[PDB]
Amino acid sequence: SLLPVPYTEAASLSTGSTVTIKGRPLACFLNEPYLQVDFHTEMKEESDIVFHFQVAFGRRVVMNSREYGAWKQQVESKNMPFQDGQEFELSISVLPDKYQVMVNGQSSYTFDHRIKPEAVKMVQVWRDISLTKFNVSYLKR
Amino acid sequence: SLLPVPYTEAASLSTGSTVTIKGRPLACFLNEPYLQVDFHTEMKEESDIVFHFQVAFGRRVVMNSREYGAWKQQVESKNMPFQDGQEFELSISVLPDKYQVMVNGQSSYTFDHRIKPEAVKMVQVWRDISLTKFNVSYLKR
Repeated sequence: SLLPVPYTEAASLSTGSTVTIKGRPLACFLNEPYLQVDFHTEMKEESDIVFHFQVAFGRRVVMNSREYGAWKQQVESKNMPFQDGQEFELSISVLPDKYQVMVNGQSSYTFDHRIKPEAVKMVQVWRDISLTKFNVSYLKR
Repeated sequence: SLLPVPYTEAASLSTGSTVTIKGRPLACFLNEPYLQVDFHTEMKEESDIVFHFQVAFGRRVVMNSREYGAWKQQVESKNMPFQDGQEFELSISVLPDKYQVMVNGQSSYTFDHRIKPEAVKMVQVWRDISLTKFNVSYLKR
């Protein structure tokens, strides 16, 4: 749709920051589309990833970090609030101890900080979605 | 780039048909981009897939068919002629007994027919690539 995918935005995060993403899968769930959201330590795509959030629509979600080039301990969830063929609203909130992921207003995943969120310099949203809204909030000290 | 992705084209295939695809991955191999090519029995995206060809760039290729809604026997290859960061040329030729997949001119995969190629009505090319060329040949009887 309107925002380019892959979508890259320079970003800073700290406690109280919220990343809001509105989009739609590009395929029916039977065809197994994916969504990926990566919080990077540099603007370069090969940089470390403080928070990796990857949705296999209709199947599972995997979360991880990539530290000094290497993937760490994978967290796998079978929670699937995303609905086949529907637009979704994703909210990722930076809490003192973890990221909290809301899907269509419902708390759906959390991921404890492995690297301080202040290390983030960039957010990338990609794979099989169209994007109509992307926002990072900057209201807190 | 120039062709829209996901890319869908109505198509017919028989012995001697060649499907030629030129494109580039949208991410470095470290970020594990994908490429998928599906030969469908109808224009509808949920239709059966006579040949499913899915490249996890830098990792593996999986091939399968989806018959009456259900995936059949997966074939997994670790052959990886695709080069990190490079444009690729993919050629899929319909032989009497199998599809033959050429990558940058080199024979790289084959897949025996499970459903007659005459059942194909549509080709879809999608996942994390840009596309500059797509052609189906129609020169043979």
